[PDB]
Amino acid sequence: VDPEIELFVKAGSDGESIGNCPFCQRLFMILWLKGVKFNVTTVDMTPGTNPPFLVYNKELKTDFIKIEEFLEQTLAPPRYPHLSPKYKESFDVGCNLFAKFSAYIKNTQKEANKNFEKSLLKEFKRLDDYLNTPLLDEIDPDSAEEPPVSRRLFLDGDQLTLADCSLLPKLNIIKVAAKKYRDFDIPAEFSGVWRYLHNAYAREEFTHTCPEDKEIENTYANVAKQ
Ligand SMILES: N[C@@H](CCC(=O)N[C@@H](CS)C(=O)NCC(=O)O)C(=O)O
Ligand SMILES: N[C@H](CCC(=O)N[C@@H](CS)C(=O)NCC(=O)O)C(=O)O
Repeated sequence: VDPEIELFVKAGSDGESIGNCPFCQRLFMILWLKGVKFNVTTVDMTPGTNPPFLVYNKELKTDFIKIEEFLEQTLAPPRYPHLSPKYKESFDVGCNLFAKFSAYIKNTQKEANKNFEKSLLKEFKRLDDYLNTPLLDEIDPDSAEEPPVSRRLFLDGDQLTLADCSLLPKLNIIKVAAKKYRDFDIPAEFSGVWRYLHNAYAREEFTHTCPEDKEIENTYANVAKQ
């Protein structure tokens, strides 16, 4: 016995596939991690406004910040898990990452590239520090002292949370778009960032909600060319 849920997300270039839409992917991830039954319909953007929107027991919801808080609240225990993070810093971290990428990827002045890359890099470093630094709840299993490097799987702990549902779609877009148009690789030295990405891309709830890389590339084909 579940509620009736259809999530409407943005379609990709063929009008049917999953398109590039990080807020759509965020809600898709939330619903999957809740364990609730739901259908996903893609909307060809070539009623409401832009996706995502959601129909929940026959009622249309279009304010998508409000969709997130409604799902988290509504779909509650005992039946479904709360997905909110233990620590707020799990949200706060990376809150500026996408904006720094957005400036960098649309910069058309080759001479400013180094400065824009440095600004993106400063945010990656901040995320990396959050991910390598043990959370307050972490106890090394061999020594019972606080680990010298965090080994938790995700932002907030060993389970995917709302924080991950928000950030991972943004990280995928950055990874794909920046590589294609600026030949940028997330530095290998950001060992926490990569621990997190390898763990996340190991999860079907993340990888199978990603659009094909080409969709993301198509998004930036006209803004990211210098
Ligand atoms: N800010 C520069 C010149 C290159 C540049 O455009 N940098 C950036 C990216 S961090 C910027 O905010 N541009 C200011 C502008 O709009 O001209 C420098 O350090 O010499
Ligand atoms: N409308 C579908 C998108 C739906 C979709 O791709 N859902 C997949 C992700 S690839 C899924 O794993 N859904 C399982 C679930 O609802 O739990 C399409 O043909 O592109």
